[PDB]
Amino acid sequence: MQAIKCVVVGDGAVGKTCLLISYTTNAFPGEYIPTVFDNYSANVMVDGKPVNLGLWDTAGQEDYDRLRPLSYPQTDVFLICFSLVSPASFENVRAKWYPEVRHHCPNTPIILVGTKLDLRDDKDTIEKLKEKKLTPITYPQGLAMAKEIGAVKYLECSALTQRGLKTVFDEAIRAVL
Amino acid sequence: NAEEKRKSARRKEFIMAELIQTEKAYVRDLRECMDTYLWEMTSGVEEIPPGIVNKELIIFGNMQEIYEFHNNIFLKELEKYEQLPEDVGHCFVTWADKFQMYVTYCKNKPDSTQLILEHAGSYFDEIQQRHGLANSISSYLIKPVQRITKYQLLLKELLTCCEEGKGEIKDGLEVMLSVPKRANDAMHLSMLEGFDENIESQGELILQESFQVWDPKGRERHLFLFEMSLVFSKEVKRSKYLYKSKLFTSELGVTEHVEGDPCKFALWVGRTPTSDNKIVLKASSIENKQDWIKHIREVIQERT
Repeated sequence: MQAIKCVVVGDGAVGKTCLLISYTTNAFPGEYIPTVFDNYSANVMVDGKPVNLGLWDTAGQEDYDRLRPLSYPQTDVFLICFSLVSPASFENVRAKWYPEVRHHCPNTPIILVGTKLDLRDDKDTIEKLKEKKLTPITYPQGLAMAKEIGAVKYLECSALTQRGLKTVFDEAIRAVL
Repeated sequence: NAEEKRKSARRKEFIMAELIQTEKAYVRDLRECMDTYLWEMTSGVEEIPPGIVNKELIIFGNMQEIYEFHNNIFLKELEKYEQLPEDVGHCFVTWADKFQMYVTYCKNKPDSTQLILEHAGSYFDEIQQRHGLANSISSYLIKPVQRITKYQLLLKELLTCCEEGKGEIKDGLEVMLSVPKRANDAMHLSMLEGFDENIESQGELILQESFQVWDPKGRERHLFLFEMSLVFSKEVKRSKYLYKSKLFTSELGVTEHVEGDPCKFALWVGRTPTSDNKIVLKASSIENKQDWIKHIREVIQERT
């Protein structure tokens, strides 16, 4: 029963807490999105090889460059999460998170996740981004950045509809194996 | 605006309920960590590894102090204002200094963690296997660090939902933003190497940041602003700071506007701000520059 540790790192607006709540509870939070997600651990059966997967959420530690890397030692896999309706997080992926993660953990595998897939086709988000001369991040841009930072796999998920959310953690587990 | 009132009240009740029901879980996890891993080290029967004997204070820090603060005082106060979520920030003002213990805890985190991976071996893993616990030792140890950074988010959520009593929530939010800032400042200061003086002799740290400094080309100099000094230190390879120079704040003077770039500001010493002896520093943003200017001017005013 191998134990695997997965730490999620990203900006505040990426939505990592909801990303984990919707996966663990198998249901979108709904009216209230939780602010606190305690460390998770459960048995997951992947490819006939049961493992014990543990999930670490780093919410609230964005503006603290010394408190944040306290969770990095002894991490089996990282999830670098950005938002598809915010290019600022896409730039901070190569500006802030990847250098720190690769500095503290030179050999830990990384999965590049793009969240909020459901808002990409919205006609309100598109207009609001056009007001600021911004466009949503397409799939090829995410794939190119994943190849840039040497991430194992680029994936897109949606906490609202749970599309691709179950594949992210399965691929993260399979990366370690 | 019936919908506005409904949404505000419902979200406020949800936030207060989460604030109480996560504090309870935090206290429970602290008690379990104290009664499972620490107990074996102190009053156990197994063979402790030679390198971690009599060193439970290093490994667990002052977690017992944090537990006795939360288990005996803080939670009883948070439960009092369950029906008055607008005043919960007051609970963070009376015990403002009581959170200074957290500043200590983080400072011991690099010391403890390495020890577990240097001399503990498979001791705590075997303890977890025997006790059948889901969490490892590090999962329990990291919890105060996470918890100190969760109060600010809940206070921010409550800030946008309250119509009256915004001042109390704002004060609590300021306190619970100051505490992690001090925790990060202390961890940065703990790597200051070569300081040929007393740390406590300079007062308390106020700010720290990395700048580009033109010595009277741009060279990186991490600055530490104490109540009585400003320390310019180089950063060299790990992340350790080499003490390079210091400036007494009483003799210091500030030039806010420097032509050629909006992110540059000058510092000078002596009665007369003579040219060619001006320390030019380039901030990373306008907000950082303004905050540094304000704090340095406050320090100078305090010293006079």
